[PDB]
Amino acid sequence: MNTFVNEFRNELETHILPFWAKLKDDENGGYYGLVDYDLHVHKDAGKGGIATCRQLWAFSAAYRVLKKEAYLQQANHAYRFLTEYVFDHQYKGLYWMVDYKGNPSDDRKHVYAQAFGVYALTEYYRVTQNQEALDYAKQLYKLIETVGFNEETNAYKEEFNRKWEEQSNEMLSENGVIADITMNTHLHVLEAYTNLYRVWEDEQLKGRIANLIDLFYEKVFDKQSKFLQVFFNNHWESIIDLKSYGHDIEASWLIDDALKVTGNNDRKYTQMVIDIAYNIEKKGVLKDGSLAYENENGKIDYTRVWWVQVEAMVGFYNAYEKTKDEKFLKAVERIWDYVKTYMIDSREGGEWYWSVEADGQPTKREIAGPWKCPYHNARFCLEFIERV
Repeated sequence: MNTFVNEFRNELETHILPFWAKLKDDENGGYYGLVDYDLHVHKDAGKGGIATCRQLWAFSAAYRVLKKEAYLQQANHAYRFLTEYVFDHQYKGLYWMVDYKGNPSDDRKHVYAQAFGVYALTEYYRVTQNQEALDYAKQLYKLIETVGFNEETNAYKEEFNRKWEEQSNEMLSENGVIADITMNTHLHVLEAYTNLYRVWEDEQLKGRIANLIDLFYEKVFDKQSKFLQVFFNNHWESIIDLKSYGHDIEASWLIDDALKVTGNNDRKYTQMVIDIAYNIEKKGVLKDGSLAYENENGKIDYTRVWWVQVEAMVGFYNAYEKTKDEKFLKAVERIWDYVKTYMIDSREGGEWYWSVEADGQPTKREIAGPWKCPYHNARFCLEFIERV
């Protein structure tokens, strides 16, 4: 197991983090906004608010665990861009997108983005004790708890305009009939708040975590199928037949972290964590050991998506810790083999591919951009390092 973890640490320190460091944008701040499949760096691309949070989180956590000062320097650079340009100093909260010079380009205010801000700012606080960073985190928490929370439905909200006026609060069109409530937003609020409580042990916050856990247990989690549901109406009724294998296994270990940080030993929640992990081991893993992406209606998308694989490795290893069931260890080993064989790019200039098709070929999608950054894959390496 030390063998496997040395391979993850090597991947992290010699491939992943150097690639992201090569995107440091000294002139304009933060990190260049796009690297396409063919490894062109678009220095003038838009810079995501969430991407910037994730960059800050990844470098801060890398520094916490591995303690190399270069990682702190990267974290500082991310912090500056986040607080100087991505934060809206007039109407407050994080922009969805800025242009390459940090001017607002998509000035919508999404609860999901505010959550990622809390998560990243608290992680930076863990390694700096920068009081400003923690205050910023508390401001975003305040927004999410007030304007970003629906008292009536017991649910966090979705999308606002710049001035915090509730918009088409959904998962952008596509739905056809739009969602009022999403699992995804609730997950990342829980993730963020877990990290906040590590740094600020507030009793009210504790209660907000317990509330999220109970929403997961009662509303999100199907106690028959053992899957999470994804999209809901305002009555917390699921509105689409969709299973997202990666979200489930991620949620398994993130909820567990929320349990651990707050001392919540309620047995139904522990059992939920375990049952999800068994469910995804049985239903999500393909015959090559990789994980499928989604099952919509009857139809499985067999694309191997990068973040799904690493969340499965973490969630399965957590499950192994709780069950001592070798099935989970075996699952972790086989995902890792798949990942080294098909998902980690061996091009000079490369990192990880976004996804791999069923034929084994890389999907021709960007390597870095608003929706692909170092958080998932760095976090995976760091979780194993710290757990072992």
